[PDB]
Amino acid sequence: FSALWQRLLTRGWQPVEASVGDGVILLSSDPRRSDNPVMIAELLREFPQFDWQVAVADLEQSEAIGDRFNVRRFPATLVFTDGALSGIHPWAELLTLMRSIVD
Repeated sequence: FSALWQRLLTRGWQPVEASVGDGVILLSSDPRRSDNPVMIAELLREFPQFDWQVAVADLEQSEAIGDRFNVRRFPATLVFTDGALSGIHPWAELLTLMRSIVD
């Protein structure tokens, strides 16, 4: 997770504790079970409409930021357009889910 965390920050994505505009939040679970970034990166790319911002939560703050949004499965991603994807999904599935949230 240490390597993953640094890779997410090296992307410029901002960290958020249990504390907006057009942005998405990535919640992580212990890597010993990490591919969510690239896919999300791809998703946003396929949706040029918003100037999506991205924020990430470490292991603890992902626990907290999850119940609040009733997220029981990880990796998960919260979509805010101006103020939720959860679990593992093949590229195809993910897109339809994000396509539903947007429209």
